[PDB]
Amino acid sequence: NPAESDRRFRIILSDFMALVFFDKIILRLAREAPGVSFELLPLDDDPEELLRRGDVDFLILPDLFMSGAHPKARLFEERLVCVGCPTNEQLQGQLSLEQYMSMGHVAAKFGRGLKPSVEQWLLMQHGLKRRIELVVPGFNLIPPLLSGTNRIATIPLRLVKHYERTIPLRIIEHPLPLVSFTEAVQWPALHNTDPGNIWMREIMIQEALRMESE
Amino acid sequence: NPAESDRRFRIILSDFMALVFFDKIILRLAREAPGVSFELLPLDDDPEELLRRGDVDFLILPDLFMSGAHPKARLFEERLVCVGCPTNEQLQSLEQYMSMGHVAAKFGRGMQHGLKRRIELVVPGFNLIPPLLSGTNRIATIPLRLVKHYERTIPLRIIEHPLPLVSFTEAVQWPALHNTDPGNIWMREIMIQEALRMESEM
Amino acid sequence: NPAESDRRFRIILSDFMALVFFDKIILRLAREAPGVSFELLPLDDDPEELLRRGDVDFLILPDLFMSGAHPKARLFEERLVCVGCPTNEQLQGQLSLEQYMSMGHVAAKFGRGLKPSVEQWLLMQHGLKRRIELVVPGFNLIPPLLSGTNRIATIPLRLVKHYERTIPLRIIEHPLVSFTEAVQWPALHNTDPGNIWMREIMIQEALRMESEME
Amino acid sequence: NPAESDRRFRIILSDFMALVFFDKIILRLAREAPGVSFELLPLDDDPEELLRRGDVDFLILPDLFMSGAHPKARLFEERLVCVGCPTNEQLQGQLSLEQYMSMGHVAAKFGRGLKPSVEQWLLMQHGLKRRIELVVPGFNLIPPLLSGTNRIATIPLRLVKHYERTIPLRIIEHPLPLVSFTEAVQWPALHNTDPGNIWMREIMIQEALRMESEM
Amino acid sequence: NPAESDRRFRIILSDFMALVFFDKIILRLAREAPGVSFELLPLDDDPEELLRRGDVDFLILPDLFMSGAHPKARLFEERLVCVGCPTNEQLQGQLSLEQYMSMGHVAAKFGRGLKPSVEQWLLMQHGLKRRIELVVPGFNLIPPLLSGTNRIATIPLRLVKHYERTIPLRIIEHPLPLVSFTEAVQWPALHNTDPGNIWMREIMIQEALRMESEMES
Amino acid sequence: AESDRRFRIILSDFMALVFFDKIILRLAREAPGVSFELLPLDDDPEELLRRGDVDFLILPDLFMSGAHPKARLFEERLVCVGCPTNEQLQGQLSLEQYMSMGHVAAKFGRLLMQHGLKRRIELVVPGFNLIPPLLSGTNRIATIPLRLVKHYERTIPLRIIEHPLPLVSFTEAVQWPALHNTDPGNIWMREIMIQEALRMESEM
Amino acid sequence: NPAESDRRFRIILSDFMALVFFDKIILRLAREAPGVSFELLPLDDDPEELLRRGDVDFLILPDLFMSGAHPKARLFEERLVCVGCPTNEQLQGQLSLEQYMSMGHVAAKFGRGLKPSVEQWLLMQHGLKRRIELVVPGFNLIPPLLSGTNRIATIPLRLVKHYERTIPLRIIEHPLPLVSFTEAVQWPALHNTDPGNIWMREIMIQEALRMES
Amino acid sequence: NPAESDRRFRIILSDFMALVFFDKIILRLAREAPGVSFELLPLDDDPEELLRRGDVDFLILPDLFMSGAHPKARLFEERLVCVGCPTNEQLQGQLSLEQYMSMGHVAAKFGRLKPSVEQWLLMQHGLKRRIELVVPGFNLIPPLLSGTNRIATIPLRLVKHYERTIPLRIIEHPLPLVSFTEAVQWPALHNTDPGNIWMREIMIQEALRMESEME
Repeated sequence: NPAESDRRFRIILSDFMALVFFDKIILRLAREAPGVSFELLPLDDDPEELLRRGDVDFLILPDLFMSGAHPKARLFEERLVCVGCPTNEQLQGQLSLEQYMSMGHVAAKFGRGLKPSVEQWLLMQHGLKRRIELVVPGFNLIPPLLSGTNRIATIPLRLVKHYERTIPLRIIEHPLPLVSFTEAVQWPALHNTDPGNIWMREIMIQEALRMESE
Repeated sequence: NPAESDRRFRIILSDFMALVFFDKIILRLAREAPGVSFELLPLDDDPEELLRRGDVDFLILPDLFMSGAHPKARLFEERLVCVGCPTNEQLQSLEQYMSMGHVAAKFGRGMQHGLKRRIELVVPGFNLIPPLLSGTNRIATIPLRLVKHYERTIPLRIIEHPLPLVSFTEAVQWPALHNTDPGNIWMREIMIQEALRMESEM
Repeated sequence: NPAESDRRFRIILSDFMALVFFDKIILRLAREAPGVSFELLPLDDDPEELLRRGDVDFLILPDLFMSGAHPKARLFEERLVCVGCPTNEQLQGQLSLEQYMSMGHVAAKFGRGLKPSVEQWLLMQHGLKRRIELVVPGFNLIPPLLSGTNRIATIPLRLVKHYERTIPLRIIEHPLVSFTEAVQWPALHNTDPGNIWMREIMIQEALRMESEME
Repeated sequence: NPAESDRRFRIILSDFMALVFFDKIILRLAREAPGVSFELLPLDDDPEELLRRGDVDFLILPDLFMSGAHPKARLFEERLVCVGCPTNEQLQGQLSLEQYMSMGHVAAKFGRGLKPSVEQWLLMQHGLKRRIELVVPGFNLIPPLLSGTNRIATIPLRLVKHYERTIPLRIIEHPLPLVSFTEAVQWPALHNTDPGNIWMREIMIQEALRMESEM
Repeated sequence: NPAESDRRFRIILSDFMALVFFDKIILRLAREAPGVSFELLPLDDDPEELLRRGDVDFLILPDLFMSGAHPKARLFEERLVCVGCPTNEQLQGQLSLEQYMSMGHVAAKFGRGLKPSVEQWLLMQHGLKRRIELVVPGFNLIPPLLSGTNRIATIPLRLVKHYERTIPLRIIEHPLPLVSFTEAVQWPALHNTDPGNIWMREIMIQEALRMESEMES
Repeated sequence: AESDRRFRIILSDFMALVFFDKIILRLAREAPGVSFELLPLDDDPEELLRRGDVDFLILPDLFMSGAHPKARLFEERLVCVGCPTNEQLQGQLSLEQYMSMGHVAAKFGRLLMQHGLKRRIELVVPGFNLIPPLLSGTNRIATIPLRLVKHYERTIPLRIIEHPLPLVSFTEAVQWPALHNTDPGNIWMREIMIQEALRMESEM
Repeated sequence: NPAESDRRFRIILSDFMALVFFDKIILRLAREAPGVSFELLPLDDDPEELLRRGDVDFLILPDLFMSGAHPKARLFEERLVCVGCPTNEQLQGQLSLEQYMSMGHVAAKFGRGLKPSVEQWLLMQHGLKRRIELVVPGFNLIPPLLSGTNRIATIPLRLVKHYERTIPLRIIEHPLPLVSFTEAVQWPALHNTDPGNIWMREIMIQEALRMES
Repeated sequence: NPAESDRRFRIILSDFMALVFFDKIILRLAREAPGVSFELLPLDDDPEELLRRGDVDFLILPDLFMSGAHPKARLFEERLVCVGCPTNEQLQGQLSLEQYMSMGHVAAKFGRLKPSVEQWLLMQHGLKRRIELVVPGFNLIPPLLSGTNRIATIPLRLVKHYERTIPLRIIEHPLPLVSFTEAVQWPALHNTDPGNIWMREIMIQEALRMESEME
């Protein structure tokens, strides 16, 4: 049976991916197969161990982190942007890093063991002293809380397109380049032979391709 | 001088709350005191111990989970409602026994005695439920305020239910070892002002 | 020969299955293999781990509660029915859902399920107005403690038959909930001839049983 | 007043005392105090430590299992007897001590239990020997599982009566002294005076008196 | 040449064995081997993990506690006995099963143990209800703290003869059979070929032969 | 007074043999229903006290918590010993000669780069009570509390050495859980202990 | 009086502050208050948790790392200069832009640390790159080890001047903004008033101005 | 393939060992293998376990503090000496046990209980400490002993590194001289990693150039 089993699958992803990726995927299988269930989950600190053993069936995440001890398929690429509130005023006209420094910034959890202290010593040792005034858990909350303030942030670009209708966002000429990145999904080794996980992976890669047509 | 302070506070709350509540505190204070920063964490560890040791500042859950020797307060009341998408056929009976698709949230990390049903999806927090439900024709239950928030963005439609509504109590708690700290007091006053300015407006 | 041995098996199972099912195996074996020993353990903890390490021989449980980490086999199917005391003078009628809920409830608590707080929120506003007035450890105390009172409970049907000649109970049609009992074993023991010997006998008696109840 | 309240109590007891004692109290109170709830919790290896943490109201055990740090109150005395299946045809006659300790035993276990080696080390210190062929959790399952086999057990006398219409048993004569223990209830020592707690105590010590009066 | 070594051995053993057995072995290896050094270790609850992990050189226990996961060798047999203070007047004669069960008992805890809830339920279901008045850590304190009180205890017989001069004790006649156990020494399996592990374990096996002849006579 | 409570005390092998055997006899004639359980020390006594898992712990003052009530029992002196058969200790120890000698040591509660010394340790036992019977018959030396030397004066004879360095003494205390301060059972027992401590310093 | 006490204070400070700053205090208090003793403790990822447990008297740190929930003081200022070895040529005053951003850096780690992967995400959050080749525990080692090499580092300016006599180094005018921060000392809040606390605070404020001029 | 790698090695060592040794290692490798990176972790916790879990590659500390069950190799030998500031007065001639036992001492602390320290001291040691300053490591001892009447104990080689800046006065204690052996340990499941074998060979080399030239 290709896609009509009662097999629950366990996925580990970020809120950005769920709201830009799996939403389509759930709609495909919604009409096509009402037999499969899922259980989205959040990112721990040792996701691999969960993969060393089994439990979860996938880990969608930026690749720079994924290790080489397990399968790894490629999905799509995304870039980052420095956004800010339209109502802000000092942001009309490209500005120096000086302003970037002074202006306050928002940021995301990116994990669990934040230990906010260490990051500064680093960036400051490279020549940047940013003042983080608001830390939140994830990306999806950056757009709603920023609007109405004199603060700026760095988020993936696909996000600002999602909120164009509801939250007017202002793409900003950053004083420095905007390295981008690729997204991947990895299946626990010792299970590349399962019947169906392959079908799932296919579903995913497929949508990714579809999604790259823009 | 509270307007010119640089305290950073650590608050544990839920997405729902952040969007429909602390957002308001964030904005005001943004103009009435720019020097103050925040850090919003999610519910993981049994909160008790964090409190017992002073590892956080505040804590915004419904009154149930909250308990102990630690000081508490009160905010607002919340209605629980059951919804679907505007594109379902059957939603226009207990025979249906809500035997359709149910999407749930999952608080915390890690029985048909009365009855059991079908659970299509399982999402960490309440916020995603509305989007991901999309037009799947599955059903779920969320706070009425979250329903009210997506009115001009995500048109859903509230269902009835044979079973009466439930309502619960949002409130803020803090470490008992912190009850007498100028910082802490200044903050909980401001949360209580916005909670009260809310109920009075409707 | 495993039939003339001294082995000691360790089984995790509920008080229901010990009384209704595992009695027979003990008898047969007492005369057929008088050298074997047992320890019956209470269902009081995530078993997955004890299986993983293989410190137990079998786990007998409802099928829906089992993981896919380790092999399993079907035993028989069992039905949940709702009961009341035949003295309960409000049972002569129809059960408007309303009344049902308004009525008093006795419940089985297998394990150590957190603190009421969550438990209360675990009602997750599913509609749960069930007023739980008595919570007991297994299933087997429910008949003798609900007898003589105006309370109702949901228990498996063969347990009602077991007490037919000492505790009369009245089956009620709540405004079918069925499941499959099963036996699971650690993966490392799948070809241990002792497991094969034992798991075969179990499967036989199950068949006898479901032979009659049909 | 307590009898007209919505109070919920949490008691720790064995399956023997739930069946043979707390049943008449659940029944009486279902009528006389229809708002009072109950949660019965199982017994473990260190039961008094839950007392200390503070979540439970009472704890019902034999007497010899209690330290004296917490308050208590007696209930009734209870005798253990040695029973076998009447079909088994060796229990008739007299059991030389050697014959008794050479027979298969069914034994009850409250808590996680212990390794077989350690059981053997303990029985050795007193001249005994390990012939335990079946270990079950609690006292109530034993009479069902002794039936139709050649094994023997030691259970409370009051539980023999319970089963006497469905499961008749042979009371045996072993040249060992009689074992008896007194049952009792205890409650947390650093608890502030509550009149609901004093009410529930009174109901237990009254049911205890009926049981003693009629044996 | 292993007598001229500068090595440290780690041994896991009870205080009873450290006194009746290992005092002799340390004495000689003070003349015949003046470079060796020992660390005596208390007994935990899973002494076996320490073997696998290779952190200790030997483990000495009664064998009914030992596994198949590591090589082992036998040392000697040892008898259990029942004792009491000579002052106690009730002890004159042969104790009845009633009177044995109706006196105060002293007991040692070998591992960490548990509330005797376990032990008591186990023993009541065999027809003994004993009353344990004092629980100590290890056999060696029993004879000092038994002395003076009108209590009894079950200790190994070589401990009785050790304190035979310092602390007088009376041997009672239990109304039930009593038995003997076998002491053994066990070692890691990554070391069945280590030279020092072989040298030391012949010393232990020689000393244990002495002991079944100093006791035979 | 007389009752039937079980107390749980954490103490050393030395304090049991020297100090606690008094209490036991006294109570056997004045409270024959009291019973004890003596346990050894592992670690984090603080938690076992905060949680109320034990009744008392008996040990030197330095280790005591700062968050639970205590009381002073007595003082004890550390002294250095060797065997009488050793024939290098028939004279006063030269600091060199001592420092290059074989040492029995005691390891409590289950190291450090000492700057200024070099000690050779050839025997590590758990506790103090095995040091006398094991050193007896060899040419090693150890540091043990003085009441233990006195305890074995009649069965394990030992030579006290005029150590080259100064002598230290310590005071033995008793602590009990903050939430047990009003327990009438805890109060009756801690009084009997402080009574027997005082009868020692006077009989001396 | 506290200057005749036998008191013992516990200070959490970085190795840099222990040499520039607290050396002077040690000498004066060795003479003016010969009864006093100190125990110095290393820095960490979350030092404040130690104030909260409460067996430490003081914590010295840049203010920007401070939460603001404990009483604080002020001390002096410092400027982070970029450095390099006089034995390298590229640094022919040929200051450039990205080139510097593409050279070996010796970084300092106060704490357990972050996995290399994580570091990148953060630096990428801004327009930067990770080219770390050496991670050392303190700061006081970055110089002695940079010597004889061809990499660049960022260190405190008083540190450069501590070594101008022995470890030559050439400041680099990077195109990046300047960076300065304020050093501070704080003490446990939720503490009972003690004159020894007050007295120690004074000595630190005095020595902070003597070196500021 | 040859020394044109990209590898990151993780080494645990004291501050003293990173100043007197790995500097050289770094220099050499910079010129001979630009592609390798380092991370000097500091000494704390239980070194092992890291090894068992295979999280570091090396562990440099004196051989006396090293376990077995992991491969080791000898680097070189070092002697501990007693030092003071030349400004001090009493620090001349010679000191009897009394004088040494009655001065201010600076001390190095590698790792992380405050009262449990003193009791381990007074045991079998007559340890009248009078510890007046405690720093985390060694390399800070010379800068903070400059200008005090106190005495310390540091490795001789460190004294020589600090000659052109901070002078000292080696003094004869009435106590025995002390020497120890520095050494390097690698995890056991890496005993045959080509990467690890390369690196431990370079180390042993500089450790003989040091012994030979600097004797």
